[PDB]
Amino acid sequence: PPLQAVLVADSFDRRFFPISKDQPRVLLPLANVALIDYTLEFLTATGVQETFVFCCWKAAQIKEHLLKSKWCRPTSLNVVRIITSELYRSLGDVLRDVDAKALVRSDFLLVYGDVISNINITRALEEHRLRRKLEKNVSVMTMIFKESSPSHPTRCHEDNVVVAVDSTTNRVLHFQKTQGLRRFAFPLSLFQGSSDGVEVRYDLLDCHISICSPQVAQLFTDNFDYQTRDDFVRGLLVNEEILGNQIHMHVTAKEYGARVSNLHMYSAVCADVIRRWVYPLTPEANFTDSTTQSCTHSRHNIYRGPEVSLGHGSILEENVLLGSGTVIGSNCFITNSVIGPGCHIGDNVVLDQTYLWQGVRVAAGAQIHQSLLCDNAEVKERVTLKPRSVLTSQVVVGPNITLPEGSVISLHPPDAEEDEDDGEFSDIKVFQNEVLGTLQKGKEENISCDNLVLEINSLKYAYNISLKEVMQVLSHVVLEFPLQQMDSPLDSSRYCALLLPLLKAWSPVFRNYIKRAADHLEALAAIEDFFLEHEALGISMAKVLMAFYQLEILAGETILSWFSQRDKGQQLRKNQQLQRFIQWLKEAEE
Amino acid sequence: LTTLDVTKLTPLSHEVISRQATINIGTIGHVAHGKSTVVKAISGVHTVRFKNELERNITIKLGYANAKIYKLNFKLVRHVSFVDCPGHDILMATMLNGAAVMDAALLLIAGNESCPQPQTSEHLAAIEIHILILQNKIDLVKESQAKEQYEQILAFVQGTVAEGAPIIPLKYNIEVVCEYIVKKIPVPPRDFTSEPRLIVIRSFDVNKPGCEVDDLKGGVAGGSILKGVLKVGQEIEVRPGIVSKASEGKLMCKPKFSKIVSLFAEHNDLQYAAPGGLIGVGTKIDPTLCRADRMVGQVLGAVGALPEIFTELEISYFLLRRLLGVRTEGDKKAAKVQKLSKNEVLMVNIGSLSTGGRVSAVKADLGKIVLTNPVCTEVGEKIALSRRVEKHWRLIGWGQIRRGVTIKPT
Repeated sequence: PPLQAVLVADSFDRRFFPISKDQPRVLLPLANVALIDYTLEFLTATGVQETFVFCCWKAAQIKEHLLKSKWCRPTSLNVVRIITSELYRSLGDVLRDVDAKALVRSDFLLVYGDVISNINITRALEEHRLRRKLEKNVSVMTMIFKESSPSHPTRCHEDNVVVAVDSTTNRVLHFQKTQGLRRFAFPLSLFQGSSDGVEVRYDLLDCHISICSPQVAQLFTDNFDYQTRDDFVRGLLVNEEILGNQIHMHVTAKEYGARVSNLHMYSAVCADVIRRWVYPLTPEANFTDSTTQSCTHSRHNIYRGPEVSLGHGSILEENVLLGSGTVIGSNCFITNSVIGPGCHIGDNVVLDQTYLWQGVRVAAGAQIHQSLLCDNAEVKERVTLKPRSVLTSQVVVGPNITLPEGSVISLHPPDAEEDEDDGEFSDIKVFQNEVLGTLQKGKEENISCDNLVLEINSLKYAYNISLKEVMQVLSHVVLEFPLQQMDSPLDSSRYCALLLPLLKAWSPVFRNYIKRAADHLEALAAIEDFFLEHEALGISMAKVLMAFYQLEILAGETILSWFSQRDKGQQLRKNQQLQRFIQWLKEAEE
Repeated sequence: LTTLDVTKLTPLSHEVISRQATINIGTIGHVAHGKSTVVKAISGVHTVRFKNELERNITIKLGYANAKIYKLNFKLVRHVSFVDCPGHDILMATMLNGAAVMDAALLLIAGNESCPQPQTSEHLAAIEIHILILQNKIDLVKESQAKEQYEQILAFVQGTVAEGAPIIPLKYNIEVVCEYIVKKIPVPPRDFTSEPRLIVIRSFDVNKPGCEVDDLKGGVAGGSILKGVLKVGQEIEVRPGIVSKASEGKLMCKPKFSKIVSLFAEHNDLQYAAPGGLIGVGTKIDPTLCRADRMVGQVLGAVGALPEIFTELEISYFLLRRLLGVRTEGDKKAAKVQKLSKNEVLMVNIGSLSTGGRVSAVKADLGKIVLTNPVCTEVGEKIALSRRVEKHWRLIGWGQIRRGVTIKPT
């Protein structure tokens, strides 16, 4: 069987800003070579036969970058399939377009477009194939990790991954990240599901070369909520009672594999490529066929291109790469840095862990430490730079202007920190509260009567209260809403004005709640208790009695039975306003 | 054996000449994988077996089980297709999305306790709609079942305050429940004169591995008929069709027309096919175009259905405040449906078509959801909107489709 692979050449995280606003993050040079060429060289060193490159943002630039490469030649053993569409914006969307196109056949590879690796995974591929052959397509994904230390500068705190796997058959049981977590919690069902062996691993750097079955594309077409890889694994590990699909794991201890996510991963992977940690993928080896990147390797990992014309007094002590045509002046001191092709360096300059790309121009007396200089840049004289300073796409830094530690300059104002120029200067209680909140939401959002009645029925089914108790709670909420409409007026006019439109709008829910004569008597008793609790607006207590007979809430016979039934409530109902309302109801009835 | 034929002009829902699929009956209760055993005890364990494959969408698809309820060498008049869905929220979203769905709701309640699963089932039955309460906790004590029947009678009093007037408290109780369902549930009115619309729910492949070159059957799809009558030999009309994005832009949906070669149900069905059951149609389609659950979500029309393939649908955003009857003892902001945020996935269940879509834009009563796959139901149908709360797709709201971006390639 052939070995297929998919390559997500568009990282959908907004991390390389505003670096990815000009050229994408898969076209940035580590050491004069884009990460697309590194990942494709890793794929041909693996032994794949056909790839599927997926790129959405600036995909024409990626296409014109990789068509002139070694992998688009007809003599290449590993062909590529450029697929261009601006519709997808997620890795799950990429995999569901793979499922809709039906490109892969069996056991295809999954890789991002910014993964630097040299691992031969034929052993892991045969392990995944035998695990699929014995257990009858139960194993679906084989994640790959590298043995690393938690204190290593490669893995940062934003991308640290802690897993909990099995010891004898290396299947993954738990998988999470440490993004702002001082204490980690692991589930308890992993021990009951596997009583043979379990091990928690924090020494695993993620390389995102997780080979997998074509069933992950089916699972991505089923679950549309799975956006990327990690939430897909976190949802597959918790949904084990249905569609089990155990994920296995492979570890690498003698080969290198990582990716980039920010400036820290970029700096660490660049320092590892310069220090030959990803051998055979080496800058002087020239794995891609290009005359502008041919190099030679001296001692102390010094990489020298053609036509440098090095000056007197310049010191290159450790981990220095020089591009083709890079002009270097006198009395320089370069260490742990990569320089692009066609650059111009001044005099009495220091370069400490910097990353200079093609076309830059550094004047004399400049102090640059741990920075990143992008294409066609210009740097004037008498300037001191601090660590973690980024300048993208021809940013000129004026003389006698030092930058702070956190400082990113570009041509876009709101994405970067600034823009530069030739000058750098510019029980029943909870149910009652839920019913009151539902009534407040229906009054604020102007909900209909049917949805309000459905929400009231859902709250009555959830609280499991009786019908008369739910009617009394609804009457208490309707009496408390007009009592909460006024803060401390202590008057009947504002309470009547708040209770008239509330009873006029919510008349259908009050008719659906209070329907029988016993429900009408319970509503009359709740109205009497609310008038006893709100006696300061008691002059409106008859005004509600003329309202419930007007909106067909309380009938005239029920009102007569409530007035005839007697105490404090009988003395409150024997007022002049209640007697006048009863006389008006008897005159209007007949 | 049956004695059906291809000579029919205007059939009825209670016609005894077909005896394959007369009426449908929904089942939503507090089963927790207990309703399949009740459907096997009522109809049959290995009765529904036509074409099996790998379970792709278990919680999203609903299974239909036919039952020929006979009476008196017995005589069969009408058959009931019990629709069992994994999770009551999917069945509720399928029922509250139009008409002619879940005509006879069966409330499979438990006589053990009064937990919140029966309250959520009663809320789903109230949001869907003829109820049919049935206690499954057999083999109990006399006074214990009497107290459980008193608690179920209080729950049924609250039900009768909403919609609650069935009465039913191992084979004899199942036969009594079948007789009560045959005597109580009336025949629902179905439109047979309209065009046949077969919404696919589960597609299968009838071609075995290593088959002959001449004996090759492809495109044995299966779904549910909304309205009309489907006969063998009629040219079907796949409304979604093949959706291809090979033009480097908007995907074109080419409708693939295939003549219906046979209508193969769970039993030996005839040429004519009516609604209210798991209708399986084997047409003259390719095996690659109709793979295992690949042609799902496609409206297999018959006379050129008006519903076009919509990519972005602007509907009326109307979400509920809390969950329908789902509230535990804690309830620490669990039953609280949030607002429609930007770039959020939602499972719009337009009838039987459950398609995922991202919330591209929302203005205060109008949400424009961009669907992943092309859907073709109607221009103003009642579309639901669900959201996965905790590893389970639960309904969050409903709405009406106000506008849509249609596309029809050829």
